[PDB]
Amino acid sequence: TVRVRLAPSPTGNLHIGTARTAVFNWLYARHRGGKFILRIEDTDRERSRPEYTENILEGLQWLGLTWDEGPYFQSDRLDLYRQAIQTLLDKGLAYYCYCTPEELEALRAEQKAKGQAPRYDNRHRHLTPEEQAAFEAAGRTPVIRFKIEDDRQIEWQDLVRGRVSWQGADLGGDMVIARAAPRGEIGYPLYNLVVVVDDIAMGITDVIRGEDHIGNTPKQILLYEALGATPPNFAHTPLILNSTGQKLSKRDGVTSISDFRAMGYLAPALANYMTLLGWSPPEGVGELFTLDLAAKHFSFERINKAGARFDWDKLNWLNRQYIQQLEPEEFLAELIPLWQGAGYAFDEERDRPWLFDLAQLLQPGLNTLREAIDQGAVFFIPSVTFDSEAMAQLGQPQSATILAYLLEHLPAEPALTVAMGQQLIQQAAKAAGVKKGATMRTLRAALTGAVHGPDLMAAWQILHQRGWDEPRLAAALKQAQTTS
Ligand SMILES: N[C@@H](CCC(=O)O)C(=O)O
Repeated sequence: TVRVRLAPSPTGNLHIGTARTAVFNWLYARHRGGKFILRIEDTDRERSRPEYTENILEGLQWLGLTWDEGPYFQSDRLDLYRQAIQTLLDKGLAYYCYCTPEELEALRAEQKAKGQAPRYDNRHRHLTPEEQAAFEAAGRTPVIRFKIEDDRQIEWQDLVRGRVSWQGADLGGDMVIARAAPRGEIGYPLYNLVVVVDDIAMGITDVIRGEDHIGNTPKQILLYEALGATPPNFAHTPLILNSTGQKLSKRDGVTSISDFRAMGYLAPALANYMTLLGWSPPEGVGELFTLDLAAKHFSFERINKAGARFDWDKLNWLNRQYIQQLEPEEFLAELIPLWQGAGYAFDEERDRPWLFDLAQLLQPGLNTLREAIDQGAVFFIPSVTFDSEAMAQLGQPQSATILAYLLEHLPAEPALTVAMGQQLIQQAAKAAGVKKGATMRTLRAALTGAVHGPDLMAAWQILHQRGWDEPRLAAALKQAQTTS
């Protein structure tokens, strides 16, 4: 049974990168009929707080990225890391390093000057009780380093990358596995230690990771061996790239799942999208798929082996498709607080029939749910200001005649049929001596303040239910007349 896991640190909100990894995990586990484990790497850090854990779970659930196990919290497991490290010290596979950061910096500078590989020189591997005690009496307290063999050939068959090969000397020397603490105490366990201890304990069969952390892989492989475990398979995916081709920056633009959600993007659209960022679907599947369908066909072979540029136009293309999948009643419900938030005056209960009609109208051409604000303005703001084209349209010689006909022949009854509407345009045109196009264009100007926009008959139907076509036609007629 395949076992995979998401291991986010709640140091910030759920970002697209992490969620993308979660998608690949959920997709791979589901494909292989395995388990998806969620592990929260909650650290003593200033950054780690319960509001980011909250945001992580919320976003995963919302994206439909259901875990089968957890969340298992790192902070409950502290002693397991302590045990693992103590086992390493006892075995002499780890040791106390008393080398200060100022000492490391001088080493590193002396390395650059000499054209030597940048690394810790393993200077404290074999310290004498006397040497340790000298450091301690000067008030030093040691970190704990895990021994890495310089000449060790580390290799793995990566599920995305292929054979990946590292020398032991390429890992930067004996790595710190625990932060400073006095001898007899063990400090805060570092990432590479924690992840192997937990991956071994959680029985993880396959680790899915961003390629930006590929260098931890040979380090972790050595920890598994030292702890007597066989490492799992690794799959290193390329990161999501910019709109142009550099790193997607957390400090530049929108990356968090909660922000995309806030913007009017739907969960299934986000899911479908993140998948498309790196995974190209097989012939016959297409670009519009659920997670359940993506699971039937998911494989690491088909992962685009370089960065997927993030494209707003494609996210929008998908979101439009999901918005259209929304039931008219659910869809309207999504819109109401949006319109409410804009300060638009209406009553959910009283104004329902045309509100619904407005939803029906606006649905087919929204890229985000937020687009219903500006696209609804003409139906919620009473007065219309005429644009440069509307003003020139009403300035046409027969505009007054058209409008006055329309105004005089509007039905009192609340529902305007498409039949009654076409009758009116046809008859207003006949009165003015003009073609239907110019008539509609004059009606458009009157009702919207523009010469182009949403389906006119439907816009008029909506505005008629409000009783708003009547004062608008009157305002346009008065406008036509001021030119005359
Ligand atoms: N947070 C990193 C490393 C955690 C891990 O999967 O071990 C990533 O997923 O790219």
